[PDB]
Amino acid sequence: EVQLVESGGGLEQPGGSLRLSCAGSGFTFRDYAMTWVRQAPGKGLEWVSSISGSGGNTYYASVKGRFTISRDNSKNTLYLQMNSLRAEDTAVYYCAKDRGLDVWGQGTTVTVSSASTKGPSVFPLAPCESTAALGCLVKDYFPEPVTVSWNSGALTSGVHTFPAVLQSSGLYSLSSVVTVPSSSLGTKTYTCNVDHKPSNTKVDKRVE
Amino acid sequence: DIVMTQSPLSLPVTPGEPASISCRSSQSLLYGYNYLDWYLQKSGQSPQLLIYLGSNRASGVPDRFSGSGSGTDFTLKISRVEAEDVGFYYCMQALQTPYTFGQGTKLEIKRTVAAPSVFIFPPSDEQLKSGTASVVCLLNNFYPREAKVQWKVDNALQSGNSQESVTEQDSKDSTYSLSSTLTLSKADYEKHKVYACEVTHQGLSSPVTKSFNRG
Repeated sequence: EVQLVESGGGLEQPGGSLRLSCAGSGFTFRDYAMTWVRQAPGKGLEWVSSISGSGGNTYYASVKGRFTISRDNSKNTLYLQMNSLRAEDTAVYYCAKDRGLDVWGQGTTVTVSSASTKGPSVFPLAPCESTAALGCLVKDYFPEPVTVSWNSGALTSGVHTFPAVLQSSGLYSLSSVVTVPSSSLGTKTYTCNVDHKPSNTKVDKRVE
Repeated sequence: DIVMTQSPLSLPVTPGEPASISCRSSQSLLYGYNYLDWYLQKSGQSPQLLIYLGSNRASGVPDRFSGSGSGTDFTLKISRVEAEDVGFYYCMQALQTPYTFGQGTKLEIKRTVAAPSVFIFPPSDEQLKSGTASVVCLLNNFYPREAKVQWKVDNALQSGNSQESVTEQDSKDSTYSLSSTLTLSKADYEKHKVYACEVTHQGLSSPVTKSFNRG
């Protein structure tokens, strides 16, 4: 099971710095070139950097003297030191196994902004005939992303977690909803599990 | 850098029909070794390898996808499209640093007309306490994507005080869903009684209204 797990994304002001890590499992890490690809909100894919198997050779896009790619084979970990951050650096950054890009990490989000971290408020959405809807409104947070599951991941059918919208305030809001049989409404539990890592905010809200 | 020109930019397809996507590079990528890959990215997921080195399929990619081409001209074909194929497809040259990608092709699935189910949510007491009222309308599982939401407050038509978000096309049933939030101050919320969301959609013979009454 080849796997890349990323972390180290988050929010920083322009001119600040961030460190990304990407941990490999289930292959010989040392044998492979490794690559960073980024995708800016609502844009396509853009190559950032590569490093050879030994870390002997490095390659860079606009990032030239701001970013440093490195690897520590002893931990099976790839790195992207990101200094002198700019607005255009805002993106989801993926790790990928190279010399196609056959295995990709899950991504880690990097936001560069004047704005500060704010954790969301979570509010229930509930009716004031065969199918009913319920939801959670996840309001006023920054930056992206937030994660929403239902019933700790046991409810996936009929769930829709909508794209967040930027409010005029400069904070995001999103809703997550599920439709369910009306007949179950008295006896079953529906709980939204919200996570906003940048603010270390987690909430489990049973919606009645 | 090598410019990767990809077309079409949008690709509406009904399941069971074929689809083709072309990629044209500004320099030859034949190093029989053409350094051109094909990637797919489904909503909310990482990119995944479909084809590498022009024509070679990635581990679990099925028969119905193929890559062909040489030099500057490449084609991803899908011989029979499925609903789960919805997403964005990108070509990419790995001949030379900087790796460069096409603009991406959005594959959209065509299906039959489906009327939304519509639901309105009042603001929570929890929310009301802090001085704001979000009222939410949901249009669940509709096709096609064009839809009109009209908010009404004591029968006055609202504009400028709502926002809408739309899901990406579902990979099971090929529908969309939409959420619209009307934002009012608590003070305004408490002035009015009747809150309504009126929905117009192709699948609906006449607009559907859902409403509640603040008390």
